[PDB]
Amino acid sequence: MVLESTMVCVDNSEYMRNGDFLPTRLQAQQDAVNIVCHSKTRSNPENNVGLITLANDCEVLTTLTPDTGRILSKLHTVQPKGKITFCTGIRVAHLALKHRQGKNHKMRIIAFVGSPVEDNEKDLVKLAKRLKKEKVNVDIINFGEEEVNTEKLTAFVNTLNGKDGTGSHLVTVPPGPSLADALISSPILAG
Amino acid sequence: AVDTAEQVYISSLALLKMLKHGRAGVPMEVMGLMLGEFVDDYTVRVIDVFAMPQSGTG
Amino acid sequence: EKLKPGDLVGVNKDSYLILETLPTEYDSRVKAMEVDERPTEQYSDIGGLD
Amino acid sequence: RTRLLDSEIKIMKSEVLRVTHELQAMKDKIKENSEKIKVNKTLPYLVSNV
Repeated sequence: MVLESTMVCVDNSEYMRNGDFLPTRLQAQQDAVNIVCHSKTRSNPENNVGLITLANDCEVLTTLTPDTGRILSKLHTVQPKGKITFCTGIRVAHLALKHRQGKNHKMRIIAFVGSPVEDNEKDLVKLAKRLKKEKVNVDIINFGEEEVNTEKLTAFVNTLNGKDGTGSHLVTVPPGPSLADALISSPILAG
Repeated sequence: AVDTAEQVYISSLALLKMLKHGRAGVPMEVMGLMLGEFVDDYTVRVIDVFAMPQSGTG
Repeated sequence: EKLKPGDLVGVNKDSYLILETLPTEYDSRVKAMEVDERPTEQYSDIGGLD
Repeated sequence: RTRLLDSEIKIMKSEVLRVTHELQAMKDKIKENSEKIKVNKTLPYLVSNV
């Protein structure tokens, strides 16, 4: 096993409600939460997973806790509606992981972005060299629609790592009909 | 061998919780555990009196 | 519904709270009057009292 | 057969609701049984008249 803390960053914006990505996009990101919580059950249960959004608020309803059955109950009535702010999402998740219990856990975090965010590349490079001085690899999986080939988050992937800490893997969004498990099959292959 | 003159410092939130707890369960005796800081031999302090659950039988 | 006027209720000493419901309000002397022994006098032991 | 599979996953959601029933039943029940342990095991009971 391995000691880390992955903060699932769901999108509750008003773009995640249609059915281009499979029979609900809510169900698409919900199956994503299913596979990451089962994956951290298959990982070390000493690790912890908590919920957070980037849109409409920074909503903490569960603590970053090693249980996730209550998170599976928190899957329901997510009601995705609001306006995206992922640039506060990185920092709010990072302070949530500076509110942890142990330092031997690593910090490999995922993120789900599904809307056009007003994110300057200077904003996310402040965040990115901040994470260079905060030791966090982030594996973002693009959902929804902002661009068919995301660039700002590609720039964050570029500006997070160098030569040793290349733990930034960006599944850009396939904005046409692509499956529910074919999106998350590549990070469960390689995060 | 030899033992220095001991002292029990309080924090008076201790005494206030004692009176409030014995006021809350007032027709009955209660039991509790005292929290503080082991400073040295000649003094000791209670910094915190926290609630302890009821019994009913004994 | 269980409580009619004049009931034996099992109450704690400390809390003074009703906890049980007792079934009997009797004397043990009345209990000693009860007949369990069942002697044996069949009517053939009685003669001429028809 | 899409609605049949939707109801099949909804059967698992209703099993999660049964697990929520199991949690809010067993946990709350055993906590209130523990309070009834604290209150009801006080076996000397003063009896009285209502």
